[PDB]
Amino acid sequence: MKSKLPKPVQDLIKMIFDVESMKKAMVEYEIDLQKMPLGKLSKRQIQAAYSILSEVQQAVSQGSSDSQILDLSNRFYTLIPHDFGMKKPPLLNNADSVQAKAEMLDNLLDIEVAYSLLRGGSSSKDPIDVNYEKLKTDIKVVDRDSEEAEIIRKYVKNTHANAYDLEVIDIFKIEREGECQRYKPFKQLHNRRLLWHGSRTTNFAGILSQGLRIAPPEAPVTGYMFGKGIYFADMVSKSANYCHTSQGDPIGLILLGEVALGNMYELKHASHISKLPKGKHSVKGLGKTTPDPSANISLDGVDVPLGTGISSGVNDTSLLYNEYIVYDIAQVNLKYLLKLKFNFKTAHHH
Ligand SMILES: C[C@@H](NC(=O)CCc1nc(=O)c2ccccc2[nH]1)c1ccc(-n2ccnc2)cc1
Repeated sequence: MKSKLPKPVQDLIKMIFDVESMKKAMVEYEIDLQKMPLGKLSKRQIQAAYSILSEVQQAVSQGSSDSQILDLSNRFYTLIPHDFGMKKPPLLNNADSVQAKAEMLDNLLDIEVAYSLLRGGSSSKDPIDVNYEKLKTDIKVVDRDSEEAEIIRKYVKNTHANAYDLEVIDIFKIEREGECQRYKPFKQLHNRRLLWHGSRTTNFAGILSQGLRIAPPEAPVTGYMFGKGIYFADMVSKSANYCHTSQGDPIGLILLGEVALGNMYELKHASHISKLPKGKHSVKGLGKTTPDPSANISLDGVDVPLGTGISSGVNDTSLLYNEYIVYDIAQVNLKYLLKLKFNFKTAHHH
């Protein structure tokens, strides 16, 4: 039986469950696919590797010796086998190294979730329908001529301004099973905004299945600029840089989420939050650029900051764009999924 899902929904299913994309992501990370094939990735393995990174982070902090640190570095590579060819395995002895390996584990985790989902279960059904249902998400195509489509394109167009233009191909209205009920206690909080979240295409089967998640306790808290939360932006330029597109594959996926921010703890610099101050429900990283606040609109009771980029007054800040971080997964209600085309082209700075 052939699926009766619209072709954009079917094409999305194939895109996010694509096994060759999962293998390609691991090769770019230089993981040894012979010692550690796709099907041997596990949650405990990845958690064990995070803990080693936390131990490395504390070895630098406590002035550990070279032998101490090298043995930890080798434990990581025994757990997650890499193939560096001629090259020596990089030593995990600095905050930069552990931050790169932390980000790789973040992405390897969503690949494990996707591949497990794809191989779990059972026929007579179209496999595209079978795998749609595994996502436990209602996925609808938004009409290109609707007003919500026009607002979403305006949000993309206004908040983008580095060597590429963005083209919205498809807009999906999404509803993760159970997420609305989980979000309800926070629908009452004030300061709810519609924000961007970009990620690699290999993460979206996990994102739809399990929602946006917080890094686990084993992960190094110094791996995350503002601590272990869920990160959003108010400008598509910031989020789109996480889509991991290229000349060979110029199509990415990006989310629009309703985020209940409440009272924002405003920071200009990194802070490894493990608990918010009393009275604060979120963090706002202040950027030098902000969408023009006189152009805000309200789409279904949620503020949508689609103003064109203007300068904020903020000085001595390390961020070009605003960032919003919440530390409770229930503060997020995913609303739209966009398939974006990256049209790469240079243009000099005026
Ligand atoms: C640090 C944080 N990094 C990201 O979420 C990367 C994508 C991203 N997209 C944006 O649009 C964005 C907009 C603005 C700022 C940052 C932004 N980062 C994080 C959160 C959770 C985990 N984690 C690990 C295991 N389980 C969950 C990993 C990383």
